[PDB]
Amino acid sequence: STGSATTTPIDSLDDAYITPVQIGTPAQTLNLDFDTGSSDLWVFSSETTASEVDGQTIYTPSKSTTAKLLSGATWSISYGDGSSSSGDVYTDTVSVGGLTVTGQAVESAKKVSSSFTEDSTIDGLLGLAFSTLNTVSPTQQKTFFDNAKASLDSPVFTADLGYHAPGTYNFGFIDTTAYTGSITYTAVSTKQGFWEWTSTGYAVGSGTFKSTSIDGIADTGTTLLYLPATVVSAYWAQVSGAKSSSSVGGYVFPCSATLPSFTFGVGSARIVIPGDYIDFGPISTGSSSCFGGIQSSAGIGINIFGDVALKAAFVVFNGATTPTLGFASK
Ligand SMILES: N=C(N)c1ccc(C(F)(F)F)cc1
Repeated sequence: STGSATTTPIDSLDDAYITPVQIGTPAQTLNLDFDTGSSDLWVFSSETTASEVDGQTIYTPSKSTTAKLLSGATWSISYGDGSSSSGDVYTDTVSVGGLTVTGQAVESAKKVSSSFTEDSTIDGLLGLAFSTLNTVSPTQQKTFFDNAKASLDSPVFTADLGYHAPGTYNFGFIDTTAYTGSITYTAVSTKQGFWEWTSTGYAVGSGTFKSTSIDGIADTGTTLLYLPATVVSAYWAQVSGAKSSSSVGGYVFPCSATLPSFTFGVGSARIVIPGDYIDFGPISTGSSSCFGGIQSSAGIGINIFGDVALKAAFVVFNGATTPTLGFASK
């Protein structure tokens, strides 16, 4: 089997991407944030505290003839930004782009933090990291990909995120028309539960490539590119007037600037992030200070190849017995 679904930016900045997901019988379609940095499929629901729902589409298990309470199971998760959610668990039928999994754990939110409430465009998360990160207790649950894998034509999914435009998530096949050149594969460590790999270096603009190992995760659920402070300083030093602002929370730059590209290495291959992908717009409405798309990972504890990097590539998440990651230009 295979599946193919379009993913759509939630706003004009590509702050996140949503993909429609069918849950239950008859189907309930929710727009979920596919997150290769976590491993829970959770949804706004008829169980979510009413005052914490503001425009989201909710899953109502009682309206689904295939929903079953997973008795005794609960979940609770925290994300990079301090946001969180928690609740109880149902199993139900879940389909993504024509690919169906029966018996999928659907984590129903009883509680969500304010940042979720405040974002009406995201109805929940669909985690695509390794199932060892799943938070369900006392019986950990498998991700949608994990459950689907044995039915797939090939045990892979691909992320093809757009810059200010829709893109695609495919399951079970590699669309050889969606990229240019060849795919370069690179080793993955699953020891922290992430799609963790080592970039071979970077370049800023038209500058020379610096060969240096940069360990980090391929994370569709993180907006920005978070790299070591040395690398980030070298990038922003090429932008007149750019500065790290402790009050804003990172590097800012004049909105009048033309940003340089940023290149990262994948083995002997190179992925070029155009400068415009690194512009996250005014820090506040009407400001002439703009927020940068490359930020320091110092204090996070890990480097994160988030959407700013991934959207410059066609990315293969290869879930074979020894997982690997592939990157191609497009
Ligand atoms: N995409 C995610 N859900 C995510 C959240 C937190 C981190 C960490 F805190 F570890 F950096 C990394 C990834």
